[PDB]
Amino acid sequence: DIQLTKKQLLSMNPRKLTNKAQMDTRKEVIATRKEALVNAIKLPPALNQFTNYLSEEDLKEVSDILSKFRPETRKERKQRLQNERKGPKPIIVKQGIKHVTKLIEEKKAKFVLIACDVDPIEVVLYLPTLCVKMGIPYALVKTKEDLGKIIKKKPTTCLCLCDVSSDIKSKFENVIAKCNGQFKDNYESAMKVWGSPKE
Amino acid sequence: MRHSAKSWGTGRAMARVPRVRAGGTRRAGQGANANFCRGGRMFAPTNVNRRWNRK
Amino acid sequence: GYLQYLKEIRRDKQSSVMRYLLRVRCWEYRQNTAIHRASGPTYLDKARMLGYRNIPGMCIFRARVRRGARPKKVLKGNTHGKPSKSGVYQRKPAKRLQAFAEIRVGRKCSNMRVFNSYWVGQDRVYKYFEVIMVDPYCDRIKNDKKINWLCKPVMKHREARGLTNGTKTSRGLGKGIRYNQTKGGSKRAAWRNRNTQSLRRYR
Amino acid sequence: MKINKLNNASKALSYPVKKLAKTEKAPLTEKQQRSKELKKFAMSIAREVGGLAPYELRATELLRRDEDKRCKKFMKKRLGSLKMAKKKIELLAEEMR
RNA sequence: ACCACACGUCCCCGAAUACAGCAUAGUGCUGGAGUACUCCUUGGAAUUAAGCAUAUGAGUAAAGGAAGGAAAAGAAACUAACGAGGAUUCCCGUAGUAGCGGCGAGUGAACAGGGAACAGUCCAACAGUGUAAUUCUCAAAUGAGAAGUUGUCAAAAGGAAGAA
RNA sequence: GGUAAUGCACAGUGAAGAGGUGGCAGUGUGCAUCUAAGACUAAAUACAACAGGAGACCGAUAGCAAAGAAGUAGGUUGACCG
RNA sequence: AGGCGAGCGCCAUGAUCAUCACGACACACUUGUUUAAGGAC
Repeated sequence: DIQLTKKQLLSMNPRKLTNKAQMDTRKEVIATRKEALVNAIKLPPALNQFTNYLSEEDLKEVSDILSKFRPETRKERKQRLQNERKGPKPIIVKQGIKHVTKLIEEKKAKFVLIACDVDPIEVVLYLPTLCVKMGIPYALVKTKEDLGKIIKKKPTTCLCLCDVSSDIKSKFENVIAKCNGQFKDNYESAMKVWGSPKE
Repeated sequence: MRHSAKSWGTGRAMARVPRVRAGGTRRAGQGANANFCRGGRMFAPTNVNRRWNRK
Repeated sequence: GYLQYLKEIRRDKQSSVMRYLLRVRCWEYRQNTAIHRASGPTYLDKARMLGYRNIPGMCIFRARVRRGARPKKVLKGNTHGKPSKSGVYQRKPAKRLQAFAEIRVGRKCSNMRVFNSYWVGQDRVYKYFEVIMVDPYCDRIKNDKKINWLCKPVMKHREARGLTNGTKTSRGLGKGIRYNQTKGGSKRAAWRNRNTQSLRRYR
Repeated sequence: MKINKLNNASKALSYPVKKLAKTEKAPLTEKQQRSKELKKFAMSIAREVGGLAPYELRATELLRRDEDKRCKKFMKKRLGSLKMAKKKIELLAEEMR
């Protein structure tokens, strides 16, 4: 009924909420107390990486390039197959951790985006070190939903692009230079600094 | 060997055979399990392990 | 591929990243009720070795067990017998602690079958496990080709008869001279075969 | 008793067969090579991301002081097997170099 | 008339429920009874040693959990040192032997050799990227929506025999 | 039975990608044989209730407790007894 | 790398890892001081 204040929720002992009626409150006590604990303790260097992400301004710039390579919907797909093959091979942005890791390993991938808010995190933890070893540029985004909006479908962990149309090439190269600044160029320094408790 | 039986022991002016525990029936106090008793068990009951055939 | 990278990290249990994650997760598991449903598997690689897929009619539950040996259930230490059978403490259970988790989840989730289970954490007081469950009365499952076998009537209550990965290990089954105590099917099957008198027709 | 009549020398005799040589399996195909490469690669990334464990640090410290026989005893007690200890010491030595 | 085969009707209490726990897009499922035989736990003493404390009776009795017409087991991280064999179960046998044991009382297996019956296969590691090709719902004769990229999806009808 | 550990557990500790075993503790080195920590499997084997067929079996103090309205008449505060 | 007694043990102080009290913070843990109090005991 009533929304409890932060002070109240931090005061309550979750193990003393026992009735079926109380379960939603038990969930909220746990959620708030977990936040306080994570802010209090130091993060290892590899986990600390996913605290650094693009501004909403840069996200706009990147999305305004990438949106032009949207995947086919089922409606579009049906039409295509009633018609004959025509024209050159399309460029499309690609999705999902299994395919992306393959394209990195084959040295096909040319630029990659990764989401931060992923649980459990061990799914994405290794991607930056692999990108640095293969020499591929990348950037980190705040939420899985930010990625979903680019390709007009359900949220995802990562997106990848393997080709560049000449029309876009000028803008593309500039974007890569911005990203290298915040991310790939800084990597060797980053892997040695522990995340401070937050003020 | 079905019934609940026990000996009454000495001091009752009776033979120390096991007897049937009951009440309300004429069966109370009768003599239970032994081969010399009505409704008791036979001596060395016949048994399936006997050797039926011959070489 | 991706599942290989996860395997190597999951094996390094004293790496800095794994010590961090074990500490935070074991804190959360103890604030929750003793058996509760999970949102998904904690470890994607491990759950997928053991037969999990993200289809309707499969679920993960999580369970905790108290640690250490289990004392003899007698009052004041009085055992009414011979002195060699008078010990109360330092008596260790026959089954793994994992087996207790599986048995308790199966009671709570009575409409479902227990498939497999795995370790997810420990602390001073508890040990924590995830159990994979399936629903045999579900249209999606009844028409699958890989787990449709769980719907056979013999598959009811595998955990109670020592048939699951966690419950099987105390039976002592195996191949070779090191497992002679279970030739026949079980310890009791071996006992019968060794303590019987055979009486042929011509003898 | 129909046991223990021959000497050990005569029990060791054997019939003269004609043997067949074993078919060696040394060729390893292209796809098998890439498979092995990718596994070894993955093992690098884990070590890079998460680092060494406490007893590995203590072990490597002793190797710098040339405390070879102390390190040997220490590792034996941690891993159980004298073989595993000999192997892990050789891997740690190569990492430091 | 009466009988035999099936169906219809079938008061109140009882798991007894207008309930408890739990899953799905949805429909739902469990609970009690029975338990000779099979599987999983827990676990005696009388008795024998001419006394008795280790040992024996015995991993038996008792008490709990669970399933089927059978149940369990099952295709070698297996034996063997022969000129070798080759899943599991059952019968004859090695054998009252090798050994265990106040080395006392007492306990006690395995391979071979001869047969009954015979059968091998799945998941993960590792799914078309010139487009999730996959499952479900409503409509419609070609549209809307749910699950799913933290990974879905790896194919045949069909038959005369045999028995009660 | 498993003997300087046959199998199973609990606490500390905790691998390698190459490892396990060869009925006596340890260290080294060739040789032989296998591949654990995920799953399924017919036939040949065991035995109540209920039904059918047989017998060098018992013949109303026997044979099941019970050849008739027998777990009945009747009995225990009760569990149970008959 | 210093100093003493016919390179020895003894006396000086300078780098390398654990480590026992004492402080001061809050995150585990504790308590109907609970929009709170303690506290690595």
